[PDB]
Amino acid sequence: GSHLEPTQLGGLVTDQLARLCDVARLDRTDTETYVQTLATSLGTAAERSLALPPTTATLLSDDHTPVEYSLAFLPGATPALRVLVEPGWDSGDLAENGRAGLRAIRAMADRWNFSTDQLDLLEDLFFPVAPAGPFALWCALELRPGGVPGVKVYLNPAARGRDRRAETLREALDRLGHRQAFAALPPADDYPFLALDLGEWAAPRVKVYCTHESLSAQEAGEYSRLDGRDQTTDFFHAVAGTPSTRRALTCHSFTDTVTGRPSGFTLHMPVRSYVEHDGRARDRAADVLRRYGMDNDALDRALAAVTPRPLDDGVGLVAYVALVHQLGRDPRVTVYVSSEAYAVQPP
Repeated sequence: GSHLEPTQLGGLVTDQLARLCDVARLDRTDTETYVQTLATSLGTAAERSLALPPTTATLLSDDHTPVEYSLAFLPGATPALRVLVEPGWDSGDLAENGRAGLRAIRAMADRWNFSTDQLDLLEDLFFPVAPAGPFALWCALELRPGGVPGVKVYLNPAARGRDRRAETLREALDRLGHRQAFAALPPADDYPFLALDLGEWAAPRVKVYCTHESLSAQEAGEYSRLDGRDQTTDFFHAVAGTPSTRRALTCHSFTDTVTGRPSGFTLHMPVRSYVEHDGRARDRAADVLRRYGMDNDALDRALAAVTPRPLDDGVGLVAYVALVHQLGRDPRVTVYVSSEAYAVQPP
């Protein structure tokens, strides 16, 4: 429950999260619970001096901060806050990184009374004796009102070597009962992440991410079919600033094991790689939030909550902008915000 100095990594990210919780309009009790949860999940990384180099050159963020924030915008509602964390970041190698990440997940499982049996079922696939990169375990915490967060664990299909990416992904989906989910995935250049929901479900819910090195708006609309192809194509042109093709990720969520069809689609566009500085990245994110009837004012307050620097002084604060489509749900736009605990990428 102790605060940390702003010269320490834990002190910087807990200050950012506490201010982001006010933008999300969480009360003081939930804010206090979640800032301590993020500090605890970092382990010894919380006390590390920011003058030192980052312990792990993690791909979680460009400056290798083991924390990334995101805000999900529903029309007419204040955004929902989430935080992505790498619990094993302050470790020597990937094997130690993975063990520490699994320990933090089990602490969350014991605290909020949910099972890790589905995670234990995939342990040989994603945590071998000598794992390959680029990561071992990330945890996404959905900071819901009430103090009980939604937990997602991110796993690396390349953990047993890049040649076994599809083999590992196909085997994990088979063990989780999603024997036909892989057939619904679009053509991809990589399977970078497998997200697994932890909590209160009698059946496993999974999200499969696909990397597209040269994705077009035409292909993005084609992959979006679950209903709104035009919204996906317009979102592509607005965020990409259209070069014809852009690097982007698609996410495919499966919540049942019956049909083999996905229930969710997400177009995940790295706007930071397209614009010159964060002034333009924020502008494109603001135009999307505004035209979709969302709370673009909260975006600016969230950006100021993370850092006081001028947006034109760098690029990468607005890391990603995502369009989330879910059956029986209104569309949602998610803006991913970098911590920039170590560096601001130059324009």
